[PDB]
Amino acid sequence: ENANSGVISRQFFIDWDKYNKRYSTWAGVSQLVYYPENYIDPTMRIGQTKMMDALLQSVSQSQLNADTVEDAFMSYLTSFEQVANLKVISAYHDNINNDQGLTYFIGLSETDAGEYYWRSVDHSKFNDGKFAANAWSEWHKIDCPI
Amino acid sequence: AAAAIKSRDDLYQYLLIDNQVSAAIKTTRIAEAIASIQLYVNRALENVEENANSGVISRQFFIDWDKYNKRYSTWAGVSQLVYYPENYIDPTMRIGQT
Amino acid sequence: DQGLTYFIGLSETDAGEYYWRSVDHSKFNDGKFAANAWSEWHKIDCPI
Amino acid sequence: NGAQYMQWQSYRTRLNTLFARQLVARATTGIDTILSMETQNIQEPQLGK
Amino acid sequence: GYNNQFSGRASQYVAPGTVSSMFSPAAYLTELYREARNLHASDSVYYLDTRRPDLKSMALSQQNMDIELSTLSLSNELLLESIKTE
Amino acid sequence: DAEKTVLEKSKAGAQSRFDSYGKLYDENINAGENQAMTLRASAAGLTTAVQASRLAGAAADLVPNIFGFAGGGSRWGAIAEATGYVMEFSANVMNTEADKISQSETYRRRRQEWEIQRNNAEAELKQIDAQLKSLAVRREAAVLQK
Amino acid sequence: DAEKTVLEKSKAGAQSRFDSYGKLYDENINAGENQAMTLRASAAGLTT
Amino acid sequence: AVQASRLAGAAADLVPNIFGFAGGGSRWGAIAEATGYVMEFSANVMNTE
Amino acid sequence: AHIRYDGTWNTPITFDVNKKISELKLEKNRAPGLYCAGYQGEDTLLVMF
Amino acid sequence: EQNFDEANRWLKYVWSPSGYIVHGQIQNYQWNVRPLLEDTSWNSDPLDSVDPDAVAQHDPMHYKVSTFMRTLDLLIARGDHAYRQLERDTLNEAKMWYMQALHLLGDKPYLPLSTTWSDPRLDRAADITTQNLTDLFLPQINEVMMNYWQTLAQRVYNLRHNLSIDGQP
Repeated sequence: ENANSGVISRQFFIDWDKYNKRYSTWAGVSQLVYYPENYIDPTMRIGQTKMMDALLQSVSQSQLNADTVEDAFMSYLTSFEQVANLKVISAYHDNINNDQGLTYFIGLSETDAGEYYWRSVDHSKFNDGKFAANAWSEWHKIDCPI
Repeated sequence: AAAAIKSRDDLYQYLLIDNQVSAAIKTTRIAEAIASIQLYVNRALENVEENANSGVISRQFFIDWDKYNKRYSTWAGVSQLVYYPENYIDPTMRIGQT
Repeated sequence: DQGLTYFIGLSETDAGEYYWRSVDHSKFNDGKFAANAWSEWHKIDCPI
Repeated sequence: NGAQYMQWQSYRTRLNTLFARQLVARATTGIDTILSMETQNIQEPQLGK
Repeated sequence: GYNNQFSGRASQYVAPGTVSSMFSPAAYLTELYREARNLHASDSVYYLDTRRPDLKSMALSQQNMDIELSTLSLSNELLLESIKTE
Repeated sequence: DAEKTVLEKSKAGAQSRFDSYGKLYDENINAGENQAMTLRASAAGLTTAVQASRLAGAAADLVPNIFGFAGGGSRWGAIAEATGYVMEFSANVMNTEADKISQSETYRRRRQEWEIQRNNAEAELKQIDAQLKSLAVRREAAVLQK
Repeated sequence: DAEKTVLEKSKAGAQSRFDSYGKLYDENINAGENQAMTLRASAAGLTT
Repeated sequence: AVQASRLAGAAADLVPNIFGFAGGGSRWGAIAEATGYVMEFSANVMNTE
Repeated sequence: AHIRYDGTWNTPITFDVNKKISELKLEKNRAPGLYCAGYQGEDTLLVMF
Repeated sequence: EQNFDEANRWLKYVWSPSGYIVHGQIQNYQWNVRPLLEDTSWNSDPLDSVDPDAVAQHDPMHYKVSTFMRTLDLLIARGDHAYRQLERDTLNEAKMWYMQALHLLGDKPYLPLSTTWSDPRLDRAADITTQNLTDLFLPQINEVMMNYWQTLAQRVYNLRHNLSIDGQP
């Protein structure tokens, strides 16, 4: 007839269908929290950079040799070096007050017909005088011409 | 007692000789000695045993260990590939190919 | 006496192609450059 | 010195990294040197005063 | 080895599959029961303690996890004991 | 005795099937199949070269090339054209580099089918020997009947 | 008894066929086959 | 053959083609365009072959 | 322009030298003497006409 | 791809038990990655996140275990590859490969079955764990690490008893 609406609003019943309704899913979640190494797969990872996805599908093939993997690493290092040498031009702060909000940065690669990358950082996650690593976001290529 | 040998596996690790092995398996004396020496070197390199001489480890022989010298077949292949290049020369693929 | 020397060469074509070649002076000895010291020419992809 | 940083009050945070510009020397001797320990100890120039 | 460098996140581990482990199905029963015991008010006929009083007195033991009793015997034991009650 | 000959004929055929399939398994990829892999993958590595070439041409195109009483003449659209060309080539390189992976996996699945065939031939060969053992018992039983 | 050995030889071959085919079924798509799917589909998203 | 054809067209394109009171008109980007076309065809020929 | 780790070439970056060449009173159709060097310690290219 | 020799060096880049030799000198450090070398013990509390990689990034002591576990996977794979070749010489390489991973794992931890856990009532276990499960249930040892000791001991059992890798004599 009528479940207690306060009790239903608990996280345990929000997570019900996904994790807690089935014992195996609950055990998997609890071990994945307590034992990350079991479920860590180097092949695929959340928040993977686009050049690491270039790397995986470039190296994913039947025959792997020293020269092939060396060349794949060299292409990956080229991408990494290109995305690391870029310099910021200008920025905008998403919030009226500097304490909270996000800041969006614009950066130009060292090329003649320049490529522009936009990067966003979160000030809420910043604390204790140090920005959190997960607060920063990876640079994103801007497709339109600038 | 300076070696804290407690079990038959500890004795195998120390004496480098498998004592729990069944009598069915038969191996030549020289090959068995090679296996014992390889096990001792592997234990030393990973510093499972207390302290290997760092000068001796820095030798090329233990730099080439995992690649060539840990396995007898790899060592023989390297030594013949050095002494008998013609065997391993393949016209199809070559290093420094234009 | 030591180091490397980098050379630039132009092919006989109208819109020329430029190749860069490197040699090693350390391997040079006895008045003759070692054969393995020389490197093969490499095509330069950018326009010159 | 080439460091870009963002400042707000007492706080400064770095934006770009000169690692990839110093890495070329490490790359001249190949992969075994790229991944080495001293490579991960290339210095970042200080930011601000 | 492994223990000499990766041990010590816990003071006392336990074996896979034992009753005392935080991933055991007993731990899942307890965690689930804590949240379930409140979905209805006490006075409601649908209250879990009213609906299944013997469950609230259930012992948590390796015995209750290992012994694969027949379910129909447990349904008979429950109906029989409530009939012997009423 | 003639039945024995029949069984040894069946054994020689099973052996020819087993060793031929093993010869297909150990050398799963020959010098031609992997040559195609190297050639196909080499096409995937031209994306950074073409991107640099097109960006360089775009930047070199924006400078004016008519002068005198008439000025200008540069192509304001050159940057958008270069971004269009490099995006156009990106789909082609992703197709080539995916077809490389698909060919790789085709050869891997073929090799697994050679495990199915080689193991089937080995099992049939092994059961034939025991069939010969049974017929040897039967043959010397007929001798005892004699 | 020899006929029994023949039948258990036929059983081991059938088991190797059954488990090998099951190993092909449970992992129907490996890490390479779906990589091609993701790469091929990524080309479809460039039209806008 | 295509590489020679495109290089020849690039070289023949850099000469000025407007004259009078107005000068110039040649395509300074022609060499980079030809290098782009020949690189574009290279992937196609490696696929065919 | 410079080479990359994969052996491709980065886009050439233009530098305006018209003042510097006009300061060199060159003969007609004579190529200016161009001197390039890397520098020890300080990372600068010396470019001299 | 069963390119074990190249996999050993590539995995040896991040971590190598033998050590690192630079300019011919042996190096003091064991792990080549600075945030793995510096993070020497887990945080006072973990990250609560249903992503294993963010929680391992928050506590890179976990990445050390992931590397150790891929080293054991490589060693076992090389042992099994030697084992599936049945000649006498190769089976001793299979043994030395497994022994190499065996001393890396080290002493399997003893876990007493007799414990302080009191067979509590569900009512009481629930009331106890209702605050704010570790109040009453203990953490178990990683079943995957336990499984490495089980598969290595069983494989060496076959190498010692002249079986094959599947137990077939």
